[PDB]
Amino acid sequence: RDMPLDSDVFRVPPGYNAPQQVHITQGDLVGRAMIISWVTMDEPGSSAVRYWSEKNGRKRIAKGKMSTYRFFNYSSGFIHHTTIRKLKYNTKYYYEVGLRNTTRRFSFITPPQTGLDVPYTFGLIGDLGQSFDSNTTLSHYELSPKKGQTVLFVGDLSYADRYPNHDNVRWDTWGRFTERSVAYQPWIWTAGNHEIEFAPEINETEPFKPFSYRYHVPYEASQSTSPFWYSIKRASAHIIVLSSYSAYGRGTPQYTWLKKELRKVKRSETPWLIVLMHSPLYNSYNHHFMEGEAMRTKFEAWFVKYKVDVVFAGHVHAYERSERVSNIAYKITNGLCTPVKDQSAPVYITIGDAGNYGVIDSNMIQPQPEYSAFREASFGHGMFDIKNRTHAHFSWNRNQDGVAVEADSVWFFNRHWYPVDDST
Amino acid sequence: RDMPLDSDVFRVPPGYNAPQQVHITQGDLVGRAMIISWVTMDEPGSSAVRYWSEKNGRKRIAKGKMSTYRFFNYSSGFIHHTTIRKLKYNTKYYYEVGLRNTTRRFSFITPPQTGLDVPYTFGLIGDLGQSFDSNTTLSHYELSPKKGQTVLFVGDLSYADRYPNHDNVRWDTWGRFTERSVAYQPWIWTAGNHEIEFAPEINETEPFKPFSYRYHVPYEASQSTSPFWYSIKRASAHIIVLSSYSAYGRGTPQYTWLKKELRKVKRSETPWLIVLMHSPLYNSYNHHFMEGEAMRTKFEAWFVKYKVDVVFAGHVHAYERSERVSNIAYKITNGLCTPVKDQSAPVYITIGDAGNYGVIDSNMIQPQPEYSAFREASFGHGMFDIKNRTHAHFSWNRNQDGVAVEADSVWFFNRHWYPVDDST
Ligand SMILES: *[C@@H]1O[C@H](CO)[C@@H](O)[C@H](O)[C@H]1NC(C)=O
Ligand SMILES: *[C@@H]1O[C@H](CO)[C@@H](O)[C@H](O)[C@H]1NC(C)=O
Ligand SMILES: *[C@@H]1O[C@H](CO)[C@@H](O)[C@H](O)[C@H]1NC(C)=O
Ligand SMILES: *[C@@H]1O[C@H](CO)[C@@H](O)[C@H](O)[C@H]1NC(C)=O
Ligand SMILES: *[C@@H]1O[C@H](CO)[C@@H](O)[C@H](O)[C@H]1NC(C)=O
Ligand SMILES: *[C@@H]1O[C@H](CO)[C@@H](O)[C@H](O)[C@H]1NC(C)=O
Ligand SMILES: *[C@H]1O[C@H](CO)[C@@H](O)[C@H](O)[C@H]1NC(C)=O
Ligand SMILES: *[C@H]1O[C@H](CO)[C@@H](O)[C@H](O)[C@H]1NC(C)=O
Ligand SMILES: [F-]
Ligand SMILES: [F-]
Ligand SMILES: [Fe+3]
Ligand SMILES: [Fe+3]
Ligand code: NA
Ligand code: NA
Ligand code: NA
Ligand code: NA
Ligand code: NA
Ligand code: NA
Ligand SMILES: [Zn+2]
Ligand SMILES: [Zn+2]
Repeated sequence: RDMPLDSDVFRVPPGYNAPQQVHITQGDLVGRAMIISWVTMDEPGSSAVRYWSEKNGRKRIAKGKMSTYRFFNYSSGFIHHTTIRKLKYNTKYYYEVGLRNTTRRFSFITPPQTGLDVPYTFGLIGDLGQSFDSNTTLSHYELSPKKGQTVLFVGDLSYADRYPNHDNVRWDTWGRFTERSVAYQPWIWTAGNHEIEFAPEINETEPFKPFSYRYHVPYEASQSTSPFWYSIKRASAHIIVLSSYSAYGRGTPQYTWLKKELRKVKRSETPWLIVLMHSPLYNSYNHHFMEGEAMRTKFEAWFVKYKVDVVFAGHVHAYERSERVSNIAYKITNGLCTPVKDQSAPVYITIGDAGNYGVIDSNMIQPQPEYSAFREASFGHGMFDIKNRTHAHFSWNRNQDGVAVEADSVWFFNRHWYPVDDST
Repeated sequence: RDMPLDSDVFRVPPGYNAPQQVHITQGDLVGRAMIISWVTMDEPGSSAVRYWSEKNGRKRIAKGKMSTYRFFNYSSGFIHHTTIRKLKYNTKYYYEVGLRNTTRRFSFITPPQTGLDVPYTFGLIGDLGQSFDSNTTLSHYELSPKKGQTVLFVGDLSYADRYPNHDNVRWDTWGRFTERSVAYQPWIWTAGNHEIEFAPEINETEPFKPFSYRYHVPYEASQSTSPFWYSIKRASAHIIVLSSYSAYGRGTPQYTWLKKELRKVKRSETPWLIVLMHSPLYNSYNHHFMEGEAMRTKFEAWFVKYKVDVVFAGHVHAYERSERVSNIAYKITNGLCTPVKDQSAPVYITIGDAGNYGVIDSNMIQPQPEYSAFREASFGHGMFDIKNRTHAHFSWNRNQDGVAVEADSVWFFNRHWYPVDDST
């Protein structure tokens, strides 16, 4: 089901050393920066990025860094990463890449300054891959009636690791394919199990190697010491990104960072507290059932204590929306091991149904558990539309439907500013 | 309670560039190799080690590597690691270090070839530290009527991380302190939370940095890609070392390694399957209560399926021995969350009461849970004395009793060669 190499979506842009696989993401904590990334295949080229606003058309230049890597018998092209800083809020900018030779121009609109009642619409995509279904999902995100301004990617990008020797060529195709979206609006990356790429058989033992080279994140901005876990603030949301396949035992770097980070969250500045992770803590599907238990025992109580609004995960190739529940009262022998309704707990949503390599997870645990509000084995994507400090409307759009149809939609009542029961 | 710097046990060996902090560990998979480690403070010196059999007085030389590191404003002396290989079984060997200038001689006895009924006695020490209690525990072990032939260290070594800026000098003192034992018999290293040393405040973001530089392990011998988890075979035991503070999520390096390692175990060759980890999966004490839950969800079922004989851990500053139980039938809503008797399960023992910095954990969950067979808050060490392929004798010696007293002692009946109920 994977799209052939000659497909139009994997078309290489014309012109000598023409920049390709162009993508961007927030480059600082508050939204005044952006990391611009792209690859050149003919030669190193320049890492300089020329930019300017639509209004204050003063053209400026930012220098970046170039790098390369090798996997098996695969050798990458020239990967460029450049950060544009001190940008003005809510203003459109134009940026050009490939100044040395063939130049290409794109644009993006910085988010508005963070604040209590700042509206913003987040796209939710997980386990995209590069199958025909992946193309449909992405198209639906773009043609969505509601204008998505940033994508929160829950993990599992290209699925190159399914090819022989993980044929990283499939990483480059994925970059050209998603360019039509990521180059114009930021995607906040989460690391999934397909990015680990631990392959001892072929002497490739550095976890997340290809992914980490191709996709950078502003982790130092939140005092994290690893790109696999970090935080950013955008508009009225505080987004926390975690790594399911990194150490999370007590005292470990990720564990320690998260504990301190939850303490720095200010619901007065960013009322919507969102958490991303690849593997779902709540999942009633057969596939990967209970794989989220470990991390759950570790962080669930914290999510409840700090009343996180939502937790988005992927991994399971389907869709699921839980009720607000918790299972934090277990003590080995007290028998309290059943999830109970907890209005202080976040809703857990799994949206790893963007397409992957074309397979869907339909085998579900039966009967549907009480903690599971809604579930369905269809390809699709989601949208978290923040209206204000009290309301956020989440909707799920299926690939079999019209780009404007919402097979499932719910209103989120902020755990901090609107303590009302938003159950369905 | 930590012993003062001028303590006799921290004395520095005389002579220019005299080798100090000498220690050894198995250097291969089966026991025909040994890693010799030591530090020189006055100058780099030579990494060559001269060794010879007590029988075959032929003196040979093994070349090694030297390294150094810095923590904060601390600069280490010169660290040497040299592996002596192709040794003969069950034979006494003499080795000398510091050949360049001041030389020091020591010895060790290679274990006998691996076999079904090969007897061997392993000492168990966890969370030693360097307080006076630490000195007492080490004394008892050296004076044990039953001589220990190899120590299985279950994590938390020097506790230097408790000093300002983790004053790494406390790593050097611990090195001299433990020498009187580790330089003659190998100690099998397990990494605990005090080795993590994650200190972002002073730009020390590399987990296990000091520990990984000072203590090496033959991790590649078992095809592991990290020194924090590995396996070795000694006599009639197959030992698996795990990292409580490394990633263990499905698909991670450690997770994958263990899954395959277990498949390579051969009970027809090494009948005793022993697992070491720092954080206990079963712990009825208040301190660190339920910290091992995450790893348990991940590996408990594997331990039961492969019928591990024993699992040793530390972390809790006390002693505990559990019944053979398993808590692997939980499915979120089926209500099966109570540990039950399971003869396929290993016994879980907490033995992190070697002394640490002089504090003991006496507060425990009341009443004592069914899964807990024996628990007591006293400083001490354990002894796992393997007799045959079918019998092994474990004993716990407290620091307040005579060196040959056994406050707790039980016979272990091999899960593969003598599966009889050994409850207490
Ligand atoms: C890597 O090896 C495969 C076959 O093992 C081969 O088809 C492929 O072309 C090699 N990669 C390159 C581009 O050298
Ligand atoms: C492409 O750009 C590089 C930038 O240094 C330059 O050296 C090279 O001459 C250019 N190629 C041509 C001749 O078009
Ligand atoms: C992918 O979808 C886009 C937009 O709908 C379309 O233009 C393109 O032809 C599709 N490519 C493939 C290979 O289906
Ligand atoms: C937030 O927006 C919703 C519209 O979706 C509206 O009904 C609600 O009254 C607003 N709440 C506040 C705090 O103004
Ligand atoms: C290291 O720095 C500390 C202050 O943080 C100071 O008290 C100590 O004397 C210094 N020691 C060394 C090794 O210079
Ligand atoms: C000490 O040994 C080193 C290592 O070979 C040598 O370079 C140096 O000259 C020696 N000095 C003394 C005091 O023996
Ligand atoms: C502890 O170690 C041995 C115990 O036999 C003894 O020789 C030594 O003096 C003691 N050291 C300290 C400082 O307690
Ligand atoms: C080993 O010794 C124990 C106790 O002496 C005995 O009960 C057991 O049967 C023996 N096992 C073998 C295989 O010799
Ligand atoms: F997946
Ligand atoms: F500890
Ligand atoms: Fe996936
Ligand atoms: Fe300890
Ligand atoms: Na799978
Ligand atoms: Na699977
Ligand atoms: Na998968
Ligand atoms: Na504590
Ligand atoms: Na503590
Ligand atoms: Na501790
Ligand atoms: Zn996944
Ligand atoms: Zn510990």
